[PDB]
Amino acid sequence: KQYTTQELNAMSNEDLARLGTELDDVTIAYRKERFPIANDPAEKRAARAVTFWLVLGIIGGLGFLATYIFWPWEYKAHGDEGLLAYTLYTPMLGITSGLCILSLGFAVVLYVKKFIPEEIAVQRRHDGPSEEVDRRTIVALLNDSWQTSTLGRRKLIMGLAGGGAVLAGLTIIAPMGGMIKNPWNPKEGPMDVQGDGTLWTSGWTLVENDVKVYLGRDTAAIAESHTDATGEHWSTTGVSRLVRMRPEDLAAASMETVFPLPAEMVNDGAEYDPAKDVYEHQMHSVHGPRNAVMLIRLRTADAEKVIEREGQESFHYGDYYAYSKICTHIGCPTSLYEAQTNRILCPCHQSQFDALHYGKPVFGPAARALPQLPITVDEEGYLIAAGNFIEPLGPAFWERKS
Amino acid sequence: KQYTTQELNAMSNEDLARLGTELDDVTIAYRKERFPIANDPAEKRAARAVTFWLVLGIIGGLGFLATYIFWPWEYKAHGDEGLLAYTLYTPMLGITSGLCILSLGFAVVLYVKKFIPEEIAVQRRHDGPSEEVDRRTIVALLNDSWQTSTLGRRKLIMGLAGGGAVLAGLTIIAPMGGMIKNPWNPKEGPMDVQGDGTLWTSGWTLVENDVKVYLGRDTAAIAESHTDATGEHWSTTGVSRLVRMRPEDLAAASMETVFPLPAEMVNDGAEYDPAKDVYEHQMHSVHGPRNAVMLIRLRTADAEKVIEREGQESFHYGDYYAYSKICTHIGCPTSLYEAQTNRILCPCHQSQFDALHYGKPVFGPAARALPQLPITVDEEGYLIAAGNFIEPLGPAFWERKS
Amino acid sequence: MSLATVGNNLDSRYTMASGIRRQINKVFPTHWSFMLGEIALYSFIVLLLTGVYLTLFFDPSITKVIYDGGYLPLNGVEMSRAYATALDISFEVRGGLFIRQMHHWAALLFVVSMLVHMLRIFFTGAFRRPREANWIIGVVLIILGMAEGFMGYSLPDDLLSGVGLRIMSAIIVGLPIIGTWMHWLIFGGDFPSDLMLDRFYIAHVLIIPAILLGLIAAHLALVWYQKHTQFPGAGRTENNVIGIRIMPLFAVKAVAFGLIVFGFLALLAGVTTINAIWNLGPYNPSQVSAGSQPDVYMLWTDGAARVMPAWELYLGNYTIPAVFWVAVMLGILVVLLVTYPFIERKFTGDDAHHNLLQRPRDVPVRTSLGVMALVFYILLTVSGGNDVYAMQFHVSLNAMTWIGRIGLIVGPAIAYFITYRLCIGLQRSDREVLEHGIETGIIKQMPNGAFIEVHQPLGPVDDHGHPIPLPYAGAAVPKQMNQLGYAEVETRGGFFGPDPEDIRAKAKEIEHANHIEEANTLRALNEANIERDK
Amino acid sequence: VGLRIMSAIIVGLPIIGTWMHWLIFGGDFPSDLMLDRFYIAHVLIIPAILLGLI
Ligand code: HEM
Ligand code: HEM
Ligand code: FES
Ligand code: FES
Repeated sequence: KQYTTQELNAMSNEDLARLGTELDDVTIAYRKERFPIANDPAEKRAARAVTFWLVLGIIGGLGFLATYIFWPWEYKAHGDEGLLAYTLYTPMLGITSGLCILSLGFAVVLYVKKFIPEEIAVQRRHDGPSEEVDRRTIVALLNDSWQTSTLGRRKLIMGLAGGGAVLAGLTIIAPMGGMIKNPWNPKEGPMDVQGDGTLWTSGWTLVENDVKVYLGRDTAAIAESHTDATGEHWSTTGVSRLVRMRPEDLAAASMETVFPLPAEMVNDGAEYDPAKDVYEHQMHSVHGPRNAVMLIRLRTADAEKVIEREGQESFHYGDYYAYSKICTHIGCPTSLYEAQTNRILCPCHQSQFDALHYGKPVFGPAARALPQLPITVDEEGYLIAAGNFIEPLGPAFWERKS
Repeated sequence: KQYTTQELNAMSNEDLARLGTELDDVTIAYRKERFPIANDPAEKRAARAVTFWLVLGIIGGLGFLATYIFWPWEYKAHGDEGLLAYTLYTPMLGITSGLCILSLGFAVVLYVKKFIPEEIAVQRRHDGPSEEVDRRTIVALLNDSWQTSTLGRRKLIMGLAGGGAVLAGLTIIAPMGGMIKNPWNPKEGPMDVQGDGTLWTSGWTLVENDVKVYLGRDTAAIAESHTDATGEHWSTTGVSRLVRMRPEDLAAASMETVFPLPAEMVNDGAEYDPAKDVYEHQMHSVHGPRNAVMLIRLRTADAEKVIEREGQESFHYGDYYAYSKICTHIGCPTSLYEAQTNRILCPCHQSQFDALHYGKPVFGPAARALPQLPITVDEEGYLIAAGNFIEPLGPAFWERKS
Repeated sequence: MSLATVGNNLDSRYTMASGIRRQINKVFPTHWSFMLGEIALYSFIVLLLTGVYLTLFFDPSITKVIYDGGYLPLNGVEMSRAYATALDISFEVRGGLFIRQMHHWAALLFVVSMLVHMLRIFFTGAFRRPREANWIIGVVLIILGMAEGFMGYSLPDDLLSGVGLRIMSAIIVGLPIIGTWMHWLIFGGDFPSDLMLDRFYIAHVLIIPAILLGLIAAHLALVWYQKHTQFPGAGRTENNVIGIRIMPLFAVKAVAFGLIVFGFLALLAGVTTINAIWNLGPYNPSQVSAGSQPDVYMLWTDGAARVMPAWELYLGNYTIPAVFWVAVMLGILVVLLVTYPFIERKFTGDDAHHNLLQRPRDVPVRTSLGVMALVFYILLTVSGGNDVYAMQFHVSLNAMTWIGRIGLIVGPAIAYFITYRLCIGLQRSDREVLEHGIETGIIKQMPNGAFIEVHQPLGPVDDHGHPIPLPYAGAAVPKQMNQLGYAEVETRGGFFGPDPEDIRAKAKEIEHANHIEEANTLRALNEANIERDK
Repeated sequence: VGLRIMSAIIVGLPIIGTWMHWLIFGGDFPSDLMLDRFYIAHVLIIPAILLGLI
């Protein structure tokens, strides 16, 4: 212990390494050179094995840079020449990138395996309960600080200061109350084609003796491009995504998703104005969370054996029934109408609703029947919602009655 | 050293505190209680002083919670009753919030000042050059690891592995080349009212023997609300922000900012269709980075002493001159037209351009004259751009000639 | 060289000579298990960096635009700004697709690496005292890593992500007092909400990465402080570590395995497509696909919702939906995992300071419970994926749901039974070797005609000519003769020819001398342990 | 206006100004990717570096 500089100047380097290891309680109990023999061919073999992967990594990385820079990379349609290069751009560059990094790693692994010595280092642990001095004086210091400070004698100061502490926490926490909102406010608007925010409403609520609301089918229309000397720009002024429908457009055993389409935002048929931009509102009605309804036309043979729900007697209009597309379990669109078994199916968790037994569940997690929409033809022969849903559609929440 | 448990069981708590401090080379050279006397009134005074700020902090924090929760907080216009509460909401809550936290801090400061003992702790340093053993064996270990590993004898492996390392770095860095873009590409469009992206172009480039482009004034029109049973929504179908102008609308010594207005996107005057939505393109032309130009009508007395720039002889149209509004220093809008001194001024760094000396700079960082736009009246009596800028407008860049 | 000057200048100021010496000399064991965790760490590194590259292009906004980018098959389609910018990453940025796929594959590798690392910790018993804190930290990490990854793939606002977002919102609203309030708090309103994607974006890029980074830093720091556990073996005790020092021979291997994982990710990121959003279309709440499951690490919590038998309560003006019970079940499942070492304590009846690991065969109850939980989790996973499973392997979809339901009871029991008996059989084989020696497989006939198999003893032999049994020690017992060296090559050289004979003989002599020297040092170390234990 | 000043200073550098500007902003100013690059630089990158250095 306490080595002078003279002895360290008299000590050999391997002995100094032993001293350094021993100072940290680690003993190198075994250490042997990999290639002791001088002219050993095995060293040549190891060098070749390492350099092979090294040159593979070099060419892999150069190939990456070449592929990244020069390989064609822009999009090509199905019918385009040069589709092959585009569909190999990312695969080729990633192939060679991974080859570069993987081969560099392999080279380093082989170098440590074949060249660096084997080792068995043994190190003692210093863990478990602390030595009795340190752990007895550390409680002495803490108690001494706590008692030379006189907090433990003063109850009023401690109580008031704890009050101030909880008050500081609470005021640091009340701006976090900016996020808190009442779920049952109508979000300050008369009513929209998406309702008034609250879970009690939808677009079809506009039919509560206010507005004429058609059943609008989705035409999936994109915006249309227009280009001239001023430049290419996209227009939705002459198109409409939602469109009205007559009762002779479905065949028997057929389905169509319809959305609420107020009379004001209709630009089809005889009323079609080529310069009326209704696309934004119609798309704003499509994207309502809870207003897509499956309109189902049944066969006559299957419409005989329908069971009506108490209170929903007159909602159908002949063969036509109209259920809500939003599943009553967790709210995925149901959308899988089996045309023969007459079971509306939800793909998310495999709920099955009997379309003939007023949409009552028959399989899966769902416990509650799909709500039904009353429908009727208008004066002109399109289909309209003859009323509002009588039951809150969508998933159940805590305060929903039944 | 190496204290047994028996002695520690025989050692007093203050002595244990001394031992703990001494084990870390810290000596408490002075420590005296604040109130030694038993019935001392000063302790009562200190307790009162602390508790005063504590109760102030309690009421401050309770007042914060009350103000945050109950104080009216929603916006009130100038003419509204209850504007006072809204304009004191944030100030009141912040006042009392700060009072709470500040008084809690003051209470803690006073408690440490008047009650906790005074202290003079002295601690020795252990820094500067390391002890000769540790610092000589740490170089022994490193050299031993470096030489028992044989890298320093193998040049080819080291060179190839350094190549692989730089290759790995470079391929990890080439996807960072997704951001790199050529500044001089035309961004794949014929041409817009904002140009083709490159710094050589603007909206007025459309006048390069392609398009008729009026000088459009900004009417600052907002969108207009429309509400009915379907709900309130905003419309720009019947309005236009950019508007054409006849030469009798400015008076002498007057200014107006005009933008490029292609003939296609004009919905004013006799051509006004109430159901043509041109607002988006016009606003898309207003927001072009480099296409706002100051149209200046001078006095006749001041139009006598104009100096024309070589090549810009016929750009004016009578009293009317039209310079680019973008400063030639760093590109702030100049916009400060002094009507008598006839100096266009830039507020950002105080450049002054002589409107009579072809917009040449006269003060400030600017070194280059404002480019000028040629203008002329059309067949109908509005003002139109009679050509394109002959000089790249905006701030200078490295490859800009002059 | 000037390197000495740099080192001098450093240490004359910071005096690090004592400390860095102690750091480089720390010893780490070399088992193959003991770098599974490193895989997760490397994946996390890649997750960070590739994520930072994706943020220079992604725009987390739910407001719409008419698409006009490079992907022609969606020109004119009105889509969210999130979806449009994800498409621009995929098509308009050189190599952005490569990066996006690497980020996703890194997420999957990260989660599965955490899972397998945790399985190692559970089976080997490394969670025991004093290291249970690392368990409590680690379980939190493997929860948050999933929570992040879920909202990570929710951001693009494509059709397959928004259905999972819909599911999350609809589960939150169903909670039996605060569900509506908690939903309005989290989303800022009804779903979909304007502030939704920006709250999730900042939660994904800043909050949960910051927490994961802090917890991982604390985790690795704790593992370094109290040194790594080890398996029982020659010369190993509860009070020492046997392995290699952290440099040169361990740090280089850590770098090399980092390189291997990194390059593996860069390969599989360019060669396999993942989450091809461009053919899913933008989200709108009226549309859904048959196969619309969440990410793989979320399939368990999907499968729970698939197997719950629709039990729903109605109480006058209130209702508890049927999805509250899966919340309770999954919470119980998470609680059990979080609090495991203490329910291990209360029934195992010990609180000792273990530093040596248990082989999983020697602890049949815990390993049987682990395989039981594995089959439970796997049944939850495949029930989550049963829509695809029934479509591909042609088993009826109802039959798959009922397989999930009845299997989550029955299959765990079968797993426990089989696992327990197999573990007992394994340790019986170990004892059989230790009391009779290795069965070479050499069969010889005696003059009496008796067929005997020569057994090769490990310990000494009694004067009757048969081994004396050794006490089992928890270290692996060799079971064949090729694991004692008896099949090693006698020839030396490369392919196509030998080394010269002098080199051959001298090299083999040195090899055998080292083989006896290491045996001698381990034997002496073990005898020193015996003496030092008394 | 401060953003305008920064962009106009970057573009003026005597070899790489235009290239550095197109790299940083993703194009001409104002650019679609501008505010998101600055947002992530403000909320994640520079706070992370400041926290590490502190
Ligand atoms: C991203 C998450 C994680 C990272 C980066 C990580 C990293 C590591 C590393 C590198 C080690 C040492 C080497 C090794 O054991 O292979 C380790 C050990 C350990 N890990 Fe993890 N781990 C993670 C998650 C977990 C989880 C999920 C658990 C358990 C629930 C856990 C518990 C432990 C424990 C207790 C140890 C020490 C065991 C011993 O010393 O033998 N960690 N961890
Ligand atoms: C610095 C931390 C991170 C940042 C900045 C980041 C950034 C991003 C961004 C911007 C996206 C959406 C853009 C896109 O689709 O390309 C994304 C997606 C994703 N993130 Fe992260 N991320 C981080 C960490 C993580 C972590 C730790 C995980 C896993 C636990 C993860 C898993 C995912 C996944 C799975 C996706 C979806 C990828 C896709 O759909 O293409 N991310 N990330
Ligand atoms: S969302 Fe329909 S069964 Fe769950
Ligand atoms: S921007 Fe005009 S003087 Fe600088």
